[PDB]
Amino acid sequence: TKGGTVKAASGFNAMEDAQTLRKAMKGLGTDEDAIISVLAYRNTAQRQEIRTAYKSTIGRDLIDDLKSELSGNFEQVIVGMMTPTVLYDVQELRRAMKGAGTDEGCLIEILASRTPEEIRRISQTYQQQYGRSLEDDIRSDTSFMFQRVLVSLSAGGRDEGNYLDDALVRQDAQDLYEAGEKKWGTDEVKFLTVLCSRNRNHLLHVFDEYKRISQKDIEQSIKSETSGSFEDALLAIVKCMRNKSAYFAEKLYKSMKGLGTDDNTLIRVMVSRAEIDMLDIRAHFKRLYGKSLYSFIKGDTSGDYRKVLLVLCG
Ligand SMILES: [Ca+2]
Repeated sequence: TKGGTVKAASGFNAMEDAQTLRKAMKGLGTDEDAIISVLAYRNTAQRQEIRTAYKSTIGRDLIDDLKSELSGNFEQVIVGMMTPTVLYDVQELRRAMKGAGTDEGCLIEILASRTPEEIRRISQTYQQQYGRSLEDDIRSDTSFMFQRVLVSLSAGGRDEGNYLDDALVRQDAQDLYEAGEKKWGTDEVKFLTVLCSRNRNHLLHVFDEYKRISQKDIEQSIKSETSGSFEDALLAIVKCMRNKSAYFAEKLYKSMKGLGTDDNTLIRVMVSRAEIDMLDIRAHFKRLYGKSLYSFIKGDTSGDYRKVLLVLCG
């Protein structure tokens, strides 16, 4: 509805930007403000043109220079901003799975929120970059019903388009109701099949019908009937089908509220959504939590890290 905070700059000069960035980094010390004033006011495509211009105008490599000059969370945001869109998702997935230990929250967030077309691009880029299957890595790094959900999302077999069959809607809702009657533990395969196979229009109709027949939101039933990462994956699917901007508002809230900060999630959401739907995310955040997103970031971060996140917020 409202769209991104970061837009293409109108008077963009890639050579001038390269000069500005080199001046900011040349010699002892850094003008971090100058780096933000350029990069946070260009879109991801424009940033790639600056990388090309920096090689031809400065005789140096921009990402290499920024990695050398910057540290910590600030470095992570800036390098992430500089990364092509699809590759950034690819790299986040790889980081989530590399070594023993698995960032399951990252896997859920990307695989439930991207469209099947985006997931296909991510899957192909991952394969090209690493010589590894995305699906095979997911299979190794997750288990049981959670694994099945993530493999399905990554394999891109969900029905597409918006064809609406009322009889099938009714059947799917009835099947989910029946799965909730069990005296023994839900029928988890049915949640898997419905939530991973059906098109969005169909699912929105199933959610409505499910509330009509059960008197509960499907989210409430998911929370009562399932647990662990599987529960989290099913909720993320439902939330992203209903309104992805709201889902991301919740993720930002969770990343900052309470004891500790999940900087990896904060950074990834702010970088990956700034150009897409940040104004909508802001609106939902305010409706949900009665505070501005800006003020959360302001109150929970500091330094140049805070400064760049606040520009990405608008
Ligand atoms: Ca320097």
